[PDB]
Amino acid sequence: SKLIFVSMITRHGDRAPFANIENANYSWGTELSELTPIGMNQEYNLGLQLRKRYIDKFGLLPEHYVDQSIYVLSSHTNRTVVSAQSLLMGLYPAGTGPLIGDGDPAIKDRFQPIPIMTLSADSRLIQFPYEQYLAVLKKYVYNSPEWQNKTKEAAPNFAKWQQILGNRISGLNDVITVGDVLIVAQAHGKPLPKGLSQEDADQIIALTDWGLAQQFKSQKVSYIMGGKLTNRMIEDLNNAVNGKSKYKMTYYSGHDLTLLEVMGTLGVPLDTAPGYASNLEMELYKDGDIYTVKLRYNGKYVKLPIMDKNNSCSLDALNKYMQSINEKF
Amino acid sequence: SKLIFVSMITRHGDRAPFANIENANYSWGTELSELTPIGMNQEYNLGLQLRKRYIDKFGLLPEHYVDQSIYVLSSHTNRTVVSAQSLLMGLYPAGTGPLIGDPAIKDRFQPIPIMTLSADSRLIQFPYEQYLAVLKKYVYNSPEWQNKTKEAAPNFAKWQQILGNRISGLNDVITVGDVLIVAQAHGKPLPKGLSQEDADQIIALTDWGLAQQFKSQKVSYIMGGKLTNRMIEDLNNAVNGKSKYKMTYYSGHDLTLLEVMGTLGVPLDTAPGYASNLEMELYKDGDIYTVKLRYNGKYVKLPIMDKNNSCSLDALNKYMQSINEKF
Repeated sequence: SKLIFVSMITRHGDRAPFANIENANYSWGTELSELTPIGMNQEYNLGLQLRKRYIDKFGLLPEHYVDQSIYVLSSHTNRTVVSAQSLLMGLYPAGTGPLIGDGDPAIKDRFQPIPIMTLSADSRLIQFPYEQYLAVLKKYVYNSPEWQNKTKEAAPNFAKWQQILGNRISGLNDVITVGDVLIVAQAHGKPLPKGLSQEDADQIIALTDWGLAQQFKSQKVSYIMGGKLTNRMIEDLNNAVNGKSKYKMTYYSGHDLTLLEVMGTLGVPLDTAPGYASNLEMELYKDGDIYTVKLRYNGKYVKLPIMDKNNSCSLDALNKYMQSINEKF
Repeated sequence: SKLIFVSMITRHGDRAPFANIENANYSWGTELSELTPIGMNQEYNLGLQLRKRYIDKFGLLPEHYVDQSIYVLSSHTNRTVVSAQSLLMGLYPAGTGPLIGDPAIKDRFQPIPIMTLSADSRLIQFPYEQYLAVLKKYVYNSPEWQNKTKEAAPNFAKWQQILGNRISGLNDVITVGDVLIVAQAHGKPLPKGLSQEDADQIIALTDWGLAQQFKSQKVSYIMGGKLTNRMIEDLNNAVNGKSKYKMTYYSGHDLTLLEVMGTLGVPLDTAPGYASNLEMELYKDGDIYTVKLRYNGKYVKLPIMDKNNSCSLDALNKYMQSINEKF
């Protein structure tokens, strides 16, 4: 068997929070919501790892970029576009870019340009618009027994966390909000807010990770948000077989929700929220007339309920599996 | 006075033609329609020139990229996106990118976000069928076009037999002309039986044709009114505090430059070469704001501008309002 195609999703890297803790004086080194230099580095390193895998090991892709060999699509945010740019700067690094004349660089240090298209901000393909996302949560998640139960467990801490942080804390949604700020603060080596113990910080962060993952343990919620992208990735695999497409890779640059919704849709919901620069790949293999698929998440293969001992299944089986999911929803 | 804001449009660089000459065996070193390495270099060099101007000379922009200081928007093609990427690699080159004091990315590349319009957007490039519909309606039956067609018509039979490609009007001449322009830029031989004089002639008609399309302010406004308004609004937003950008940059095509210049009532006399560019510059001196218009390295005099190719922002707004009202 030989690898003949890959479809990939990433979450973007470390980024300055939109929210902030009122009773703290955190600054972020960039504008709110922007990818930080740390975030750029995370994605670049992922690019290097992908080069070692899909170029060096599998030889699916060549060492120098072939035009029209990779299709890249991003959500309409600076952080996802810059994350894709940064990753591609790892996959095809300085030194490998095009030459003109007598082996002179087209661009200083032989950077390799690779086009990235962006969805509109209104697109629901890669990230659900915030208002539509919350609408789904209010309808399907916030009133679920699981969410209600966890809320009751955590509720005794809300008053104190609010008095400490300043920020309103009146439910798990608010905990998730401050949780992102504490995650980035910790990543950047900032002190804890005055009066916030490390144990309390840990608990807030754990609830944040629990909450984001819990949202997508419903296959319904997942399909609502991710059925479209999941179908599209599988169609990409098919287009590689039926000759309709000549790409060796499609790459969707997105968010934690993007990974969560696709995994949730395929009936293999993540147990923990995706950290920065998390990624998943659908790999397609060919052996004569036999085509098989494998599914990789954060460096490990994932077993779909239709897969065999070796975490593989025919493309035909994957298509039938998706068809029924579509029929179900 | 001090420069406080700039809005810029570019045409992309050298790219492999979509069409080809049937009786020739040209290959392009990339897939059809893709930016070539030559094209990347053209845009990169433009970036370097822009750094010398707006960073080194005017100091509008700093030497290391400030997030949210530049807004970049491109048409939905590989060649326009890659052209913007390449230009920005000149404006903020290897060595200036962020640190974590170690490089965030090998050789300190500086990532700068580029958004893309949808393929059906009419802002930067009119979709092909809509563009041709405009031409069929307003251009192809114009006396200028008819007359030029009659002058060139005696050559159609010959050019068709030589090239293989259908040649039955100026539209077909423009098509093969694109191919001959790229062929010559890449040092390829002329098709067998095509004289240099004939090639020059085909290319001259091509440049004439593209420019002629936009000497109508109406055709220009139809295709370019939206973007022209948007650029002027960008300038106003720099003054009214609505926007914190120091520059907006629209990555486009020859048509994009042609339509904006045509809308402003200063239509180009010749078609934009690869990597051509236009900038609206905004200056502040106390409470006085003024604007200048730069195309391919030279200032352009709007009919409302003074001896120094400048006018108040207020005047530019009034001038555009009237154009809007006119159409």
